[PDB]
Amino acid sequence: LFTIKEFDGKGTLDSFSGDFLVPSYRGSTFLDPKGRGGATGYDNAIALPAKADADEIQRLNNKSYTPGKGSAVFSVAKVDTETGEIAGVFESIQPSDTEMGAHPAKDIKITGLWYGQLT
Amino acid sequence: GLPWYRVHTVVINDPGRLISVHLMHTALVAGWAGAMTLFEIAVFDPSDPVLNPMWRQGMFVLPFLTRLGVTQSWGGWTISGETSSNPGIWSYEGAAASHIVLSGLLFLASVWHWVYWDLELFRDPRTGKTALDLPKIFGIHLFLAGLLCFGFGAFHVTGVFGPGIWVSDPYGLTGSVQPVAPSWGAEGFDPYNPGGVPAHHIAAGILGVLAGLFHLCVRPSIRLYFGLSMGSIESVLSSSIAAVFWAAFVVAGTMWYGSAATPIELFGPTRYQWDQGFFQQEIQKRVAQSTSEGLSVSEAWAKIPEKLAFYDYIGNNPAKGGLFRTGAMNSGDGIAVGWLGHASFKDQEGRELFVRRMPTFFETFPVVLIDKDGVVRADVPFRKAESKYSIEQVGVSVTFYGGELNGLTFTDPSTVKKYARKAQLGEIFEFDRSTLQSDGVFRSSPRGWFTFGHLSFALLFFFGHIWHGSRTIFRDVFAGIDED
Amino acid sequence: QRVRTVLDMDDPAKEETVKELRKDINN
Amino acid sequence: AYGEGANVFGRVTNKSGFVPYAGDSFALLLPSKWNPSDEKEVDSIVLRYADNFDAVNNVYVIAQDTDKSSIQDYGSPEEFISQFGYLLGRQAWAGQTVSEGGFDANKVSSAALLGVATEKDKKGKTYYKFEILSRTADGNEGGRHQLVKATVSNGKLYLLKVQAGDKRWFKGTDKECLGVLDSFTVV
Ligand code: CLA
Ligand code: CLA
Ligand code: CLA
Ligand code: CLA
Ligand code: CLA
Ligand code: CLA
Ligand code: CLA
Ligand SMILES: CCCCCCCCCCCCCCCC(=O)OC[C@H](COP(=O)(O)OC[C@@H](O)CO)OC(=O)CCCCCCCCCCCCCCC
Ligand SMILES: CC1=C(/C=C/C(C)=C/C=C/C(C)=C/C=C/C=C(C)/C=C/C=C(C)/C=C/C2=C(C)CCCC2(C)C)C(C)(C)CCC1
Ligand SMILES: CC1=C(/C=C/C(C)=C/C=C/C(C)=C/C=C/C=C(C)/C=C/C=C(C)/C=C/C2=C(C)CCCC2(C)C)C(C)(C)CCC1
Repeated sequence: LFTIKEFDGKGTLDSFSGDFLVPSYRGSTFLDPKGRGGATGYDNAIALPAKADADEIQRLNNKSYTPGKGSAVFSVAKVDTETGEIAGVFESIQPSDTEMGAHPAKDIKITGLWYGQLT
Repeated sequence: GLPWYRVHTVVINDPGRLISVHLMHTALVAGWAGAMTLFEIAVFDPSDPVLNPMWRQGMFVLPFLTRLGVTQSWGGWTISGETSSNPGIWSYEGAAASHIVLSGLLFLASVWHWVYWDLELFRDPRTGKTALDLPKIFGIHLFLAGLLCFGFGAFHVTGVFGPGIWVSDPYGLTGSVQPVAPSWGAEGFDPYNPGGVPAHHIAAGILGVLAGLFHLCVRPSIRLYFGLSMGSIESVLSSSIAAVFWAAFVVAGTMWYGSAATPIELFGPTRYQWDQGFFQQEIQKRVAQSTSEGLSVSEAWAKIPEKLAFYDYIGNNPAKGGLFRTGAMNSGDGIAVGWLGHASFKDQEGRELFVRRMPTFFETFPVVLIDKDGVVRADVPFRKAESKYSIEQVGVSVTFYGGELNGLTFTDPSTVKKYARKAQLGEIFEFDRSTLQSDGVFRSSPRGWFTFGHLSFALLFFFGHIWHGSRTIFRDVFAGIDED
Repeated sequence: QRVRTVLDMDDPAKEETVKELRKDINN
Repeated sequence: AYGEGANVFGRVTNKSGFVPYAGDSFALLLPSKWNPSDEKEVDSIVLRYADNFDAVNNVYVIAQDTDKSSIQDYGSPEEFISQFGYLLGRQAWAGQTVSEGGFDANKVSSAALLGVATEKDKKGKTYYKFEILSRTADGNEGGRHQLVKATVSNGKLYLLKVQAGDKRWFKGTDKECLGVLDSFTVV
C-alpha cells in the first residue's frame, strides 16, 4: 500500500523528514481462499477436519492486521510564490504486505515527484 | 480375424479348455487370496485391538478370515489381544500358505486340462460330437453345493465339528468366535440374529440336495429346453451372471446396513449407527445409570469403555471417506492413542450445552451449542461482528470426564472453540499423525469399500447378463439378419 | 433411568436419534 | 374425506399484508409472509418472527423486568438507547485494525442513530421510537436498519426491535417494517 497518510515531516525547505502510518493491506473482513479471515472467516481450515492444528497457528488460528510505520524525506524545488505552489522530490521507504501475518514484510523504496499548493 | 473382445470365445465349444480356463481363473483367485493375506499380515499391527482394530488399518480379507474362526497368527498374537501359544496350522499365515499351494495345484491342473482337451468324456456317445449334458451337470453341481452348504451350516458354524463363527454383543465390545445354535423360528429370519446362519445353511443345503437329486433324475421338457436354450452354454452363462449379481446386490446391502454376518468389530461401524445415535444412546444410557445409583460425573464416565467411545466417533463412519482418499483410516486421521473423556459445556448462567453433531452428508459443519430444550445458545460465528452467540459473549467453559483430561476444566475461548469443534465429530480422541503422515481427512471403512466395489460389480454384471441373454436368444442373427 | 432426560439430552446433539424418532406421537 | 367445498369465484381473502398478533399484554401487526422462529438471542424475548426470504429481516418483543415507574424515568430517548447496545451484537474481533475505512480504530461495527422521538398513545402510554443504522466493515446488505419501540408497563420494559437489510429497505421492506413498528401497543 503506497501511502503517505498522517505524515508528520519536520525539517527545512531543502529537506524535511518524518513518519507516516502504513495501514494493513487487507481489511479484517478480507477472506483467504479457504474462507479464513479476521472479522469474518471460519477461523480454521475446515476442508481438513483433522489437520487444522497448532502447527499452522500463523495461518488460521491467528490473523494479524497490525498497522505499520513508514519513513519519508521530501525536498522542495521549483516554487511559484505568486500562485503559492511548490514542487519537489520525495523519497519513501515502507514495508510490504505481510499477507495477514503469514510472511515477513519486504521494504520498498519509492522515489518520485510531488506537487502542492499553499493556502 | 477375431476382435480382441471375442478371443475367449474360442473355448465355447471346447469343454476341456473351458475347464482349463476355469481352473486358471480359480488358481488366480486363490493366489490373490493368499497374497492379499500375506500383505495384510505384513502390514497389520495387532498391538491395540481397542483403538487400532483391523478396520482402522485397511484390512480387507483379515475380517473375512476372522469371521469364520481363524483368529490366531504364527507371530504369537491373537486377534482378540490375547496370546496364542499354539496357533496350529490354521493361522492367518497358514490359510495364506494353503491358498498359495492351492493356486499352484490349480495352475498345474489347468495346464493338464489345456493339453488334454480331447477327452472322449466330452464326446456324445450317440453322434460323436462334443456336447455337455447341462441339466445333468447342473444336477450334480446343485447336489454338491447342497452337500457343502449343509455341512458348513451343520458342522462349522454350529461348532459341532468346526469352530463356529464370530459373534459379538450389540455394541461390539466382547466379540469372539463362538459356536452358534440354529434358530428354527421366525427369529431365524432376523438378519442380526447369528442363529439364522446355521438354520439357513442346514435348510438350504437339504433343499439343494433334494433339488439336485430331482435334476439328476428328471429330464427337462422340450418346451422349456427350447425356451431357455439348455443346449447352449451361453444361456447358462447369462443365468449364472444374473444369479451372481443378485447375490452381489444382496451382500452389498447386507454389508452396508449391517447384519450378524458383518460384525462391527471386524468391519467397522455402519453409517446408520451414527445417524440413529446407536453408540451415543448406549453411552448416555450407561452414564444415566450409575448416576441414579449415586456416582458423580468424574466416575461413571471413566466406567465408559474407550472401545464404545471410539465407536461413537464420526471418523469411524464408513460414509465419511472419498473415492480417492486411499488406504487405512489411520492414514486419514492418525492412529487413535487415547480417549480424552466426555466434554461437557456450560455457559456463564450454568446451563448445560451440547455440540450439534455433524451429519453424514456434511464435509464441513458449523459449530453450534444447543441447550437442553433445543435452543441454540452458543456457536463459533462466521461473522465475528454484531454476533450474539459467540463463545466469548456467552462465556462457555468445558469440563472433561473419564479420559486423559478427567477433572480438567478449560475456560479460555481459544481452547473451548477447538474442543467444541472436536466434539462436533463425537467423542474426542488424541491421534498420532506423525507415524503414518496422516493428512487429516477422513477415509472409508472396509465395509464401505466392499459395498462400493460390489455395487459397481453388480451393475456391470447386470449389463453382462443382458448382453449374454441377448447373445443366447439372438444367436442365429449374431452375424446379421437373413436378408429375405 | 430418566428416559425423558436422556431423550432431551440426546436430542440437541442429534435430532435423528432413534429414541427421538420412536414413540414421539405421544409427544 | 370430510366434505368441505373449495373456494371458486369466492372473491378475496385477507391480503392486507399484516396479521394481528395479541401476545401477553401487547398487540402488534406481523408481516403476512413472516414465519415464527424459536430463536431467543435475548433471554427475555417473548416473540420472534423472521422473513421467509432471509433471517436478517426479523422482529422481537422483549418483556424483561424494570424498576422505574415509567420509561420517562430513563432520562431521555438517547440515555434510554445508550443502555441497550448489547442488542446490536458484541464485536468479537480483538485485533487492532485501522485499515477498514471510516471505522475509527479497532472497530468493525458502527451505529448511526438516525432519529429519536417520543410517541404518546391513546391510553396514556408514551413510547420511545428509534431509527438506528448499524453498519459493519464488510457491510452486509449495505447495513441493517433497527426499529425500536419501547415503553414501561406494569412493572416491565416492553421493547420491540425490527431488523431489516438496507438492500431490503430500498427493495421495499421499509413499508412492512414501519407497519410493524407503528402497530406496537402494549397497555
Ligand atoms: C438353486 C436353486 C435352483 C436353480 C438355480 C434351479 C434351476 C433350474 N430349475 Mg429348479 N428347482 C429347485 C432349485 C433350483 N432350480 C428347487 C428348490 C425346486 C423344488 C424341488 C426345483 C424344481 C424344479 C422343477 C419342477 C423344474 C425346475 C427346472 C429348472 C431349470 C429351468 C428353470 C426355469 O425355467 O426358470 C424360469 C425362467 C426364468 C427366466 C426365471 C428367472 C427368474 C425371475 C424372472 C427373476 C425376476 C426378478 C425380478 C426383478 C423380480 C424380483 C422381485 C423379488 C421380490 C423376487 C433350471 C436348470 C425345470 C427343468 O427343466 O428341470 C428339469 C423344471 O421343470 N426346477
Ligand atoms: C472388491 C475389491 C476390493 C476391495 C473392496 C478392497 C478394499 C481395500 N483394499 Mg484392496 N485389493 C484388491 C481388492 C479390493 N480391495 C485387489 C484385487 C488387490 C490386488 C491389486 C488389492 C490390493 C490392495 C493393496 C495392495 C492395498 C489395498 C488396500 C485396500 C483398502 C484401502 C482402500 C482402497 O481400496 O484403496 C483405494 C481404492 C481406490 C482408489 C479405487 C480406485 C477406483 C477405480 C478403480 C478407478 C477407476 C479405474 C481408472 C480408469 C484407473 C486409471 C488410473 C490411472 C490414471 C493411474 C480397502 C479396505 C490398501 C490397504 O489399506 O492395505 C492394508 C492397500 O495398500 N488393497
Ligand atoms: C465351504 C465352506 C467352508 C469354508 C470356506 C470353511 C472355512 C474354514 N474352515 Mg471349515 N468346515 C466346513 C466348511 C467350510 N470351512 C465343513 C463342511 C466342515 C466339516 C467337515 C468344517 C469344519 C471345520 C473344522 C474342523 C475346522 C474348520 C476351519 C476352517 C478355517 C481354516 C481351514 C481352511 O478352510 O483353510 C483353507 C483351506 C484351503 C485353502 C485348502 C488348501 C488345500 C491344500 C493346500 C491342498 C492339498 C495339499 C497337499 C500337499 C496335496 C498333495 C497331497 C500329496 C502330498 C499326497 C476356515 C476359516 C479350521 C479352524 O478352526 O480354523 C481356525 C478347523 O480346524 N472347518
Ligand atoms: C429354516 C429356514 C431358514 C432360515 C432360518 C433362513 C434364514 C436366512 N435366510 Mg434363507 N432359505 C432357506 C431356509 C432358511 N433361511 C431355504 C430352504 C432357502 C431355499 C434354498 C433359502 C434361501 C435364501 C435366500 C435366497 C436368501 C436367504 C436369506 C436368509 C437370511 C434372511 C435375513 C437376511 O439377512 O436377509 C437379507 C436378504 C434379503 C432380504 C434378500 C432381499 C433380496 C431382494 C428381494 C432383491 C435384491 C436384489 C434386487 C435385484 C435389487 C437390485 C438392486 C436395486 C437397487 C434395483 C437368513 C440368514 C438371504 C440372505 O442370505 O441374506 C444375506 C437371501 O438372499 N435364504
Ligand atoms: C478347501 C477349499 C477352501 C476352503 C474351505 C477355503 C477357505 C477360506 N477361503 Mg477360499 N477359495 C478356495 C478354496 C477354499 N477356501 C478356492 C477354490 C478359491 C478360488 C475361487 C478361493 C478363493 C478365496 C477368496 C477370493 C477368498 C477366500 C477366503 C476364504 C476364507 C473365508 C471364506 C469365506 O468368507 O467364505 C465366504 C464364502 C461365501 C459367502 C460363498 C457362499 C456360496 C454362495 C452363496 C453360493 C451361491 C450359489 C449356490 C450354487 C447356490 C446354492 C443353492 C442352494 C439351494 C444349495 C477361508 C479361510 C476369503 C479370505 O478372507 O481369504 C483371505 C476370500 O477373500 N477364498
Ligand atoms: C463371469 C462372467 C463373464 C464371463 C464368463 C464372460 C465371458 C464372455 N464375455 Mg463377457 N461380460 C460380463 C461377464 C462375463 N463375460 C460382464 C460383467 C460384462 C459387462 C461389463 C460382459 C459383457 C460382454 C461383452 C460386451 C462382450 C462379452 C464377450 C464375452 C466372451 C469373450 C470375452 C473376451 O474375449 O474378452 C476379452 C477381454 C480382454 C482381451 C481384455 C478385457 C480387459 C478388461 C476390460 C479389464 C481387465 C479385467 C480384469 C483383469 C479382471 C478383473 C475384473 C473381475 C473381478 C471381473 C466370453 C464368452 C463378448 C462376446 O459375447 O463375444 C461374442 C462381447 O462382445 N462380454
Ligand atoms: C431390466 C431388467 C431385465 C431384463 C429386461 C432382462 C432380460 C433377460 N432375462 Mg432377466 N433378470 C433380471 C433382469 C432383467 N432380465 C434380474 C433382476 C433377474 C434376477 C437375478 C433376472 C434373472 C433372469 C434369469 C435367471 C434368466 C434371465 C433371462 C433373461 C432373458 C429372457 C427374458 C426373461 O426371462 O425375462 C426375465 C423376466 C423378468 C425380468 C420379469 C420379472 C417380473 C417380476 C416377476 C415382477 C415381480 C414383481 C413383484 C410384485 C415383486 C415386487 C417386489 C417389490 C415389493 C420390491 C432376457 C435377455 C433368462 C434367459 O433365458 O436368459 C438367456 C434366464 O435364464 N433373467
Ligand atoms: C491385468 C491387467 C489387464 C490389462 C488390461 C488390458 C486391456 C486394455 C485395453 C482394453 C480396451 C482396448 C480398447 C480398444 C478399442 C478398439 O479396439 O477399437 C475399436 C473397437 C473395434 O471394433 P471392431 O470389431 O471394428 O474391431 C476389429 C478389430 O480390429 C478390433 O479387435 O470397437 C470396440 O467395440 C471397442 C470399444 C469401442 C471403441 C471406443 C472406445 C474408445 C473411445 C475413447 C474415447 C476417448 C476420447 C475422450 C474425449 C472426451
Ligand atoms: C506353480 C506351483 C507352485 C507355486 C504357486 C504359486 C507361487 C502361486 C501363486 C500366485 C500368486 C502370488 C497370485 C497372485 C495373484 C493376484 C491376482 C490374480 C490379482 C489381481 C488383480 C486384479 C484383477 C485387480 C484389478 C484392479 C486394479 C488393478 C486396481 C483397482 C481396480 C481393480 C480391482 C479392477 C506350488 C509350489 C505351490 C505347487 C507346484 C506348482
Ligand atoms: C499359462 C496357461 C494358460 C494361460 C493362463 C493365463 C492367461 C493366465 C493369466 C493371468 C492374469 C491375467 C493375471 C493377471 C494378474 C494381475 C496381477 C498379479 C496384478 C496386480 C496388481 C498390483 C500388485 C497392484 C499394485 C498397485 C496398487 C497397490 C494399487 C494400484 C496401483 C499399483 C499398480 C501401484 C492356459 C489357461 C491357456 C493354459 C494353462 C497354462
